[PDB]
Amino acid sequence: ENLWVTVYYGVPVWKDAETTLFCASDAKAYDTEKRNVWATHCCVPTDPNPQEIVLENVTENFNMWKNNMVEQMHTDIISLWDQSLKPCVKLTPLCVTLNCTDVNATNEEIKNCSFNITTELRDKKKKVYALFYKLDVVPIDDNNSYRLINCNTSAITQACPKVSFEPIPIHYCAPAGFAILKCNDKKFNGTGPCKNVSTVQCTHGIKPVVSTQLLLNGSLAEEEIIIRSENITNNAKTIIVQLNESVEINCTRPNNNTRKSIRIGPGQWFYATGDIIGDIRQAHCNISRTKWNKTLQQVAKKLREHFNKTIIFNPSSGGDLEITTHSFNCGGEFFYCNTSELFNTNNTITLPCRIKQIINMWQRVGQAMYAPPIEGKIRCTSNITGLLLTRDNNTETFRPGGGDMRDNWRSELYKYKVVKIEPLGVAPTRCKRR
Amino acid sequence: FLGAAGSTMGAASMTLTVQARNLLQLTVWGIKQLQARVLAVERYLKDQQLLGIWGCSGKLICCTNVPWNSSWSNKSQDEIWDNMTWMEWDKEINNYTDIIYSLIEESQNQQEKNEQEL
Amino acid sequence: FLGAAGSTMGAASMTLTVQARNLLQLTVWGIKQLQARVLAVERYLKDQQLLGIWGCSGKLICCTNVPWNSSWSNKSQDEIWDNMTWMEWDKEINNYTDIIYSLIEESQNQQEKNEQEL
Amino acid sequence: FLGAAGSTMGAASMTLTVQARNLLQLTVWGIKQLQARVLAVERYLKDQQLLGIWGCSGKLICCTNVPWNSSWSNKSQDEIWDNMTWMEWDKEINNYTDIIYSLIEESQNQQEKNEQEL
Ligand SMILES: *[C@@H]1O[C@H](CO)[C@@H](O[C@@H]2O[C@H](CO)[C@@H](O[C@@H]3O[C@H](CO[C@H]4O[C@H](CO[C@H]5O[C@H](CO)[C@@H](O)[C@H](O)[C@@H]5O)[C@@H](O)[C@H](O)[C@@H]4O)[C@@H](O)[C@H](O[C@H]4O[C@H](CO)[C@@H](O)[C@H](O)[C@@H]4O[C@H]4O[C@H](CO)[C@@H](O)[C@H](O)[C@@H]4O)[C@@H]3O)[C@H](O)[C@H]2NC(C)=O)[C@H](O)[C@H]1NC(C)=O
Ligand SMILES: *[C@@H]1O[C@H](CO)[C@@H](O[C@@H]2O[C@H](CO)[C@@H](O[C@@H]3O[C@H](CO[C@H]4O[C@H](CO)[C@@H](O)[C@H](O)[C@@H]4O)[C@@H](O)[C@H](O)[C@@H]3O)[C@H](O)[C@H]2NC(C)=O)[C@H](O)[C@H]1NC(C)=O
Ligand SMILES: *[C@@H]1O[C@H](CO)[C@@H](O[C@@H]2O[C@H](CO)[C@@H](O[C@@H]3O[C@H](CO)[C@@H](O)[C@H](O)[C@@H]3O)[C@H](O)[C@H]2NC(C)=O)[C@H](O)[C@H]1NC(C)=O
Ligand SMILES: *[C@@H]1O[C@H](CO)[C@@H](O[C@@H]2O[C@H](CO)[C@@H](O[C@@H]3O[C@H](CO)[C@@H](O)[C@H](O)[C@@H]3O)[C@H](O)[C@H]2NC(C)=O)[C@H](O)[C@H]1NC(C)=O
Ligand SMILES: *[C@@H]1O[C@H](CO)[C@@H](O[C@@H]2O[C@H](CO)[C@@H](O)[C@H](O)[C@H]2NC(C)=O)[C@H](O)[C@H]1NC(C)=O
Ligand SMILES: *[C@@H]1O[C@H](CO)[C@@H](O[C@@H]2O[C@H](CO)[C@@H](O)[C@H](O)[C@H]2NC(C)=O)[C@H](O)[C@H]1NC(C)=O
Ligand SMILES: *[C@@H]1O[C@H](CO)[C@@H](O[C@@H]2O[C@H](CO)[C@@H](O)[C@H](O)[C@H]2NC(C)=O)[C@H](O)[C@H]1NC(C)=O
Ligand SMILES: *[C@@H]1O[C@H](CO)[C@@H](O[C@@H]2O[C@H](CO)[C@@H](O)[C@H](O)[C@H]2NC(C)=O)[C@H](O)[C@H]1NC(C)=O
Ligand SMILES: *[C@@H]1O[C@H](CO)[C@@H](O[C@@H]2O[C@H](CO)[C@@H](O)[C@H](O)[C@H]2NC(C)=O)[C@H](O)[C@H]1NC(C)=O
Ligand SMILES: *[C@@H]1O[C@H](CO)[C@@H](O[C@@H]2O[C@H](CO)[C@@H](O)[C@H](O)[C@H]2NC(C)=O)[C@H](O)[C@H]1NC(C)=O
Ligand SMILES: *[C@@H]1O[C@H](CO)[C@@H](O[C@@H]2O[C@H](CO)[C@@H](O)[C@H](O)[C@H]2NC(C)=O)[C@H](O)[C@H]1NC(C)=O
Ligand SMILES: *[C@@H]1O[C@H](CO)[C@@H](O[C@@H]2O[C@H](CO)[C@@H](O)[C@H](O)[C@H]2NC(C)=O)[C@H](O)[C@H]1NC(C)=O
Ligand SMILES: *[C@@H]1O[C@H](CO)[C@@H](O[C@@H]2O[C@H](CO)[C@@H](O)[C@H](O)[C@H]2NC(C)=O)[C@H](O)[C@H]1NC(C)=O
Ligand SMILES: *[C@@H]1O[C@H](CO)[C@@H](O[C@@H]2O[C@H](CO)[C@@H](O)[C@H](O)[C@H]2NC(C)=O)[C@H](O)[C@H]1NC(C)=O
Ligand SMILES: *[C@@H]1O[C@H](CO)[C@@H](O)[C@H](O)[C@H]1NC(C)=O
Ligand SMILES: *[C@@H]1O[C@H](CO)[C@@H](O)[C@H](O)[C@H]1NC(C)=O
Ligand SMILES: *[C@@H]1O[C@H](CO)[C@@H](O)[C@H](O)[C@H]1NC(C)=O
Ligand SMILES: *[C@@H]1O[C@H](CO)[C@@H](O)[C@H](O)[C@H]1NC(C)=O
Ligand SMILES: *[C@@H]1O[C@H](CO)[C@@H](O)[C@H](O)[C@H]1NC(C)=O
Repeated sequence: ENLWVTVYYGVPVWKDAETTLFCASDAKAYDTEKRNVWATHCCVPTDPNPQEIVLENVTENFNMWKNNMVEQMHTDIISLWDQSLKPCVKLTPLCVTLNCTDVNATNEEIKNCSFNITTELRDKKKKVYALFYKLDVVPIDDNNSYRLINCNTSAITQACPKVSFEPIPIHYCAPAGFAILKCNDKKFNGTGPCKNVSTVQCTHGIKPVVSTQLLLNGSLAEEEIIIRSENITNNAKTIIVQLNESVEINCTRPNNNTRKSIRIGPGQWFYATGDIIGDIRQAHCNISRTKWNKTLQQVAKKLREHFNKTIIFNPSSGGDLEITTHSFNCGGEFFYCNTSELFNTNNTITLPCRIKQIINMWQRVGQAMYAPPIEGKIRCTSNITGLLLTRDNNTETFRPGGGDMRDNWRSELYKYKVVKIEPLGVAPTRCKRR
Repeated sequence: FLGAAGSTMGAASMTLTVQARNLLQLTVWGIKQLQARVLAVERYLKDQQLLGIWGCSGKLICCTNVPWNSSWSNKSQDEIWDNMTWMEWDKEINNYTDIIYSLIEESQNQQEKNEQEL
Repeated sequence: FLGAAGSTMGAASMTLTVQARNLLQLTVWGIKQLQARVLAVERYLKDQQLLGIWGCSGKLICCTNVPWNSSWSNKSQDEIWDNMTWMEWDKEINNYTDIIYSLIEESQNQQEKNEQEL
Repeated sequence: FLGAAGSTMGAASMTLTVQARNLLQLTVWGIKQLQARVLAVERYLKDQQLLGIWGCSGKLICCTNVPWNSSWSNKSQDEIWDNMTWMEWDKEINNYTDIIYSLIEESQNQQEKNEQEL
């Protein structure tokens, strides 16, 4: 029992920690001409053969709701968008009274407007035309006098015409002294001890896909639909449902669009929607009815395990398109699709969609962005991998959620935790210094 | 790395070398990365300084003076170095770090260096 | 500094103190300089950490265990420390550095610390 | 900290632990603070490097070779370690620091390490 203090260094223990993770990208497939916003060309390539180490006999407690990786990812995404939009041309010179008539959507939603704009020499103005979607144009008068929708609240910035916003899976890696732990429990919900925990050099890549009511292009649950909620009895919480099978969604912009490049100053270019070629058609999304119903039958079945009540689904209740519709980006275009036929035979469900160009991202009102037109037609294929639901008796009512973008990454980052290494400690020995 | 995290503290001593070894644009993103480099260095040095003052600078395992208390641990060495793991040990002895470090740092540095000069 | 760079490796062992000693606005220009300072520190520390794990922390010349291979060198020590220079030596053993370092880090850290506690 | 700053140099040898121990947004305010942290690290390391080259890395008090000059000090150890304080001592030996450091670095480094290999 002649036990003396021994100092140990390199002791394999850790504590929960909040630190800064760094960007890593496995793909270096893209060049520097494509200019993807996530192609930072500042961040390190990943290790093509990363090492995952299983920690036997450990029981790490995970918590997706208090996870700080979600907030960090959120902040960095906002930052990258502002950094890439900042240097481009402002559209504040277009905040003028618009003279508008309808396009020949004749025998609706596209307006043909004229402007008086400043040319490179300040004493001269030119009369120009552009087409606009109704959602971006607000009547001023009872006469045909309109304004751009956000000129009465803030500046509008044009998105850079050469910057791509197509998601690239981004890996989040820890700095030296830190480690990322992950849970490998197939039935694991948002919180609790994980009996199978491994340590990784870093996370897999997560694509920064933006969506609202439906979660697109994410990962799947391995065995069953897993429903994760911070507080399952609190109707105000978002319920995140991860599917164990994907559903394909086919979206398109059937019109052949054109682009008009308009000078609005000395190197200040504006990209206007040009003429419409061919038929005027409505944008839409295609979801197979049978896959949709099968999926929803299983979602209710699993939800019933928590409520023991009849479960029904209803359409979104109201509010701005950003909340009431399935808002997503595809190909650089911004779609707002109706989901009333989903949340409510053997055909395909066709959802009408609306398109708008002036976007207030992440509820930051006053930071409006103008999305320039894309020429030609748009074809999108995406995977529905999950749902965001909220709740409103012997029957429970679920409705599409969304709005808060944090939930979209929380749904992927639930598997990871950040801890820091604390290599020093002491224990008794029979060895003393002398 | 951490392969022995759930293992016997004694056995885990064979990983101390790896556990120690891997400790080492003008944008917001860029400054955050520079901050990360700096804090990693500062954390490293604080541990090295402490090993330094304790007289354990050249060691991963350092035997010092100061006996064990029953108020710190009442277990035999047979549980401690055979049946218990480092995470579990840390769970119990975490409340005594501010006692033990101070006891080593003053007493075993000052008494020892004075005798060495003399 | 580097006066003996083209000289005999043996003779150059007498210049190690200088070679070791000289290792130590909100603008773009300013951040580049700060970044450079941090990186210099990291390089210094990495070498010190490695000497530390090898048990060579207090030495410029450190004798360790692990014998030489014929694949590493087929020259006698008489050629090596008399006619060869450090640049020439580096040219020959450059492809065995990872090998030698691994051999030292594990074998000579574990055998020595385990026996010292015992 | 500095409690013995005005006291006897000998007595102050018991306070070296604390004196040695407490040495460790994208705005201009933020960069200045980061620069300050980097400097503190650099200063710390320069002192450690010097103790290292002198063979004093593990010590707060390090006895070396090189006798004292009458040109450096003409006082006995009885005044120096009993009546004088560290501030007063620094006032007298301030002009000899470069001399002493140079002598130690070359002589006591290279002669000693060469003899040890041999
Ligand atoms: C969920 O995941 C899914 C699955 O990944 C995502 O779905 C993908 O989304 C992609 C982006 O929306 C989409 O990619 C576009 O596809 C268009 C049509 O594809 C046909 O033609 C390509 C030709 O490929 C070859 O040429 C390109 C040119 O760069 C090369 O890059 C390739 O390597 C090849 O050499 C075929 O490969 C396809 O099989 C089809 O036949 C393309 O036209 C489009 O390219 C243009 O836009 C790019 C945007 O970055 C740009 O980089 C590229 O250079 C092109 O733009 C130039 O040319 C046009 C021509 O008018 C010009 O106007 C521009 O100014 C510029 O000069 C993309 O390649 C994927 O096809 C799609 N996958 C599927 C199965 O549909 C889904 O988006 C994601 N969902 C969510 C919500 O995130
Ligand atoms: C949206 O509308 C656009 C404008 O009409 C469409 O572009 C047109 O697409 C047709 C496809 O048949 C092209 O016709 C072919 O042209 C090539 C020769 O092209 C080259 O020479 C022409 C001369 O004007 C030049 O304009 C082109 O840029 C090329 O240099 C012929 O060899 C073929 O036989 C055939 O005639 C049109 O030329 C093309 N017009 C333009 C201005 O590009 C666009 O395809 C439509 N998009 C969709 C999705 O429907
Ligand atoms: C998705 O598309 C559906 C229809 O396909 C939209 O539902 C329709 O919404 C309008 C809202 O004005 C309803 O009109 C109102 O109906 C009530 C009925 O009493 C009437 O009193 C009001 O004066 C007004 O006419 C319309 O009836 C309703 N259609 C159906 C079949 O219910 C839905 O709003 C679209 N959602 C999104 C997010 O775009
Ligand atoms: C939506 O989810 C489905 C099901 O996971 C996806 O289908 C799968 O897509 C991957 C793409 O890498 C296929 O992997 C590769 O397929 C090629 C085919 O020649 C094969 O040679 C490669 O070795 C590799 O297996 C995978 O097989 C395919 N699964 C099935 C059952 O076809 C679909 O792509 C997803 N859609 C979206 C928009 O992400
Ligand atoms: C615990 O999690 C680990 C992953 O960390 C699982 O190990 C993987 O198992 C699959 C099975 O095919 C192998 O292909 C992988 O190569 C294994 N990965 C590693 C890192 O070894 C393990 O099977 C899980 N165990 C349980 C009980 O779920
Ligand atoms: C622009 O404003 C004018 C009137 O302020 C709109 O009406 C036109 O007025 C001129 C006056 O000479 C008539 O010759 C045109 O025939 C009128 N147009 C129509 C359709 O009656 C004009 O429509 C407005 N619209 C645009 C896009 O310029
Ligand atoms: C700004 O737009 C207005 C229309 O909204 C232009 O006013 C018309 O200009 C034409 C030019 O000959 C006149 O014939 C019309 O009578 C004007 N309308 C009215 C109601 O008087 C105005 O000229 C444009 N400014 C510039 C610089 O083009
Ligand atoms: C300036 O913007 C504010 C909103 O910040 C406008 O107020 C609301 O605008 C919406 C747009 O559809 C209307 O539906 C609301 O009814 C408006 N509020 C009220 C109380 O009527 C405001 O009207 C905008 N200014 C102008 C001149 O349109
Ligand atoms: C998944 O959710 C279930 C609850 O539906 C968790 O079970 C525990 O339930 C009791 C009931 O009193 C709570 O007090 C516990 O706090 C719940 N556990 C947790 C971690 O909160 C189940 O444990 C959850 N998943 C995991 C991985 O444990
Ligand atoms: C979900 O949250 C609600 C409240 O947000 C919890 O239930 C209520 O908690 C408040 C706290 O002051 C009490 O005053 C109420 O009386 C509680 N409600 C009831 C019916 O007792 C609820 O327990 C949480 N549920 C889960 C699963 O975490
Ligand atoms: C979405 O688009 C894809 C691609 O065309 C459709 O996949 C095709 O489906 C038909 C149906 O029998 C198959 O014969 C084709 O071979 C499939 N093509 C490919 C490339 O797999 C998919 O069915 C569409 N989804 C919807 C809802 O219409
Ligand atoms: C997790 O605990 C198990 C059980 O103690 C460890 O398995 C033992 O490993 C030793 C190694 O010499 C064997 O002698 C025992 O016979 C094994 N026990 C059984 C029941 O097979 C396992 O190695 C531990 N893993 C970690 C990381 O500690
Ligand atoms: C470059 O090489 C020459 C000879 O190859 C070195 O000169 C020798 O220096 C030693 C010093 O004791 C003398 O004993 C030899 O006699 C000299 N050799 C000749 C041929 O004169 C010279 O010092 C070397 N310089 C460096 C930096 O290595
Ligand atoms: C300042 O100087 C005074 C005396 O000059 C110090 O006081 C002495 O403290 C020792 C402590 O053992 C006593 O034995 C002496 O008798 C004291 N001297 C007198 C005259 O009382 C005092 O401690 C010094 N303070 C510092 C910081 O050096
Ligand atoms: C999960 O996917 C598998 C795939 O075969 C399927 O058999 C299983 O029934 C699915 N479970 C749910 C709840 O969708
Ligand atoms: C959709 O909602 C309408 C509301 O009247 C209802 O009549 C219809 O049956 C619903 N469709 C489905 C598939 O539930
Ligand atoms: C144990 O802690 C008590 C607390 O007062 C202390 O007095 C005693 O000396 C300690 N024993 C050891 C071995 O440190
Ligand atoms: C020399 O290389 C051979 C090749 O495998 C190796 O087996 C042997 O142990 C090496 N000797 C030394 C000193 O490393
Ligand atoms: C004292 O200074 C003289 C000046 O030349 C020097 O020669 C002598 O060696 C020095 N003594 C010591 C102890 O360095």
